[PDB]
Amino acid sequence: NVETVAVSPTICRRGGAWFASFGRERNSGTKLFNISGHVNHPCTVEEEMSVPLKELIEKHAGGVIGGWDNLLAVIPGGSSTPLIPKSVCETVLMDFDALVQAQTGLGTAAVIVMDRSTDIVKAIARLIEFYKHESCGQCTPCREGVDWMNKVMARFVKGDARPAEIDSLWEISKQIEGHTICALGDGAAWPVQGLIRHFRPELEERMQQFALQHQ
Amino acid sequence: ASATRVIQLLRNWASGRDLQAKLQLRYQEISKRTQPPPKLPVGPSHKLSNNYYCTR
Ligand SMILES: Cc1cc2nc3c(=O)[nH]c(=O)nc-3n(C[C@H](O)[C@H](O)[C@H](O)COP(=O)(O)O)c2cc1C
Ligand code: SF4
Repeated sequence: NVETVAVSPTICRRGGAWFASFGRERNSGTKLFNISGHVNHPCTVEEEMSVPLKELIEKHAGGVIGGWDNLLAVIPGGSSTPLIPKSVCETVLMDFDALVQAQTGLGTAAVIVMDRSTDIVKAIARLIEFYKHESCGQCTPCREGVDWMNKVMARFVKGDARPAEIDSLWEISKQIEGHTICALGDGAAWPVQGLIRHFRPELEERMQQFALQHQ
Repeated sequence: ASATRVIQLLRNWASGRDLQAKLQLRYQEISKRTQPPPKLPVGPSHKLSNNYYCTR
């Protein structure tokens, strides 16, 4: 990566131990963070590795729009990483291992925040549509299954499906994950998995509303 | 059966049992030849998940 080679000469010039001072063990160094979405001041900033997410948002980003209680979800490492809700991001650290403990992973340290005034299903569907557009399509799992997941999410957004399909979608993701050639299939399966795992009630409520209103 | 009462009495006495109760010719008591559409429920393995074929 650009950042790795860019920091290598400064590491050599100032020594390995100086870099190893920051962060935790096996998570040493400083990291560039992009904060985007629903914040007062979206920005890029270099910060110590294992900085808590909350103070990172409240210090450099200016805080979530409408206050911290307005926060709904955060994607800590770009579209590939699964989302996490407010409850776990209250007291989570920002590095590889502590985010893996939160079943997400650091990824590329790209924080995207969403407050309570947005359609999270719409956002995850947009991400799945992006992954559908950007897959090369040489291997059957990524190509076929990612188009299938894109269609299923598009159907979820308006609530046109039934709850028995949600688990099916989960199964579909597990068929894509680990069976493709590269990690794009994994990075398309993970957001669906996180959305389902953390907001199944939202999808179920949307399905009930659609079924009631269409009869 | 459109049989006169005297003939019914004669046949019942000859047989020894009441024939008119259970006749061997079928009448309007049978089911209609045109029926409503059925629905025919699906089997147990018509699930959408946790239905891998290697397990069944
Ligand atoms: C679909 C996909 C897109 C990727 N895009 C980038 C990218 O734009 N920049 C990058 O540094 N790594 C990207 N990666 C990860 C690369 O595998 C990674 O850069 C490579 O392993 C070397 O990264 P490193 O410097 O961390 O060792 C991407 C991976 C996948 C699966
Ligand atoms: S998983 Fe990778 S190699 Fe396979 S179709 Fe998707 S982008 Fe291409």
